[PDB]
Amino acid sequence: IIGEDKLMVYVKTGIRIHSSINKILVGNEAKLRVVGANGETPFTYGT
Amino acid sequence: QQFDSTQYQYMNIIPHIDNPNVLSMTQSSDSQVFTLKGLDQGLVTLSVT
Amino acid sequence: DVSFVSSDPSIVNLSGREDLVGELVALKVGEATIKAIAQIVDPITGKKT
Repeated sequence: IIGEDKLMVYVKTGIRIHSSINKILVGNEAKLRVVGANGETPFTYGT
Repeated sequence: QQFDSTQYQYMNIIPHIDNPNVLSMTQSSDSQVFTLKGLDQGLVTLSVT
Repeated sequence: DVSFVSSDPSIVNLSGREDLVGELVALKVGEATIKAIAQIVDPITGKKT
């Protein structure tokens, strides 16, 4: 053996909306996303 | 480990809010403490740098 | 969440499965309580409160 290392895999529920803003001016936009209800980001479920 | 309140006078503290029209903020007479106030019905996202 | 619970589903039932809908159906002559419960999910621990 020349090394050992340890990935923690969590397997976990449902969905929520996410945005860093919830106000918009007339004529402005905001990009919304889904995130999981534990915290599951589109990086790991979005595929 | 937390810093002691007496060291926060050395820090550049910057609060961040999305909707200040629903929830307002001021800093208090302690640099470590801020006073929030609700102004109208809604929901607001908050952080501090 | 808002979720609903009948004291006798055989006098008054909910038109669901997972019973978030608040729609109900009267099945017999009788008297019943429907308890509604409002609950927040903690987004950091998953705890319902």
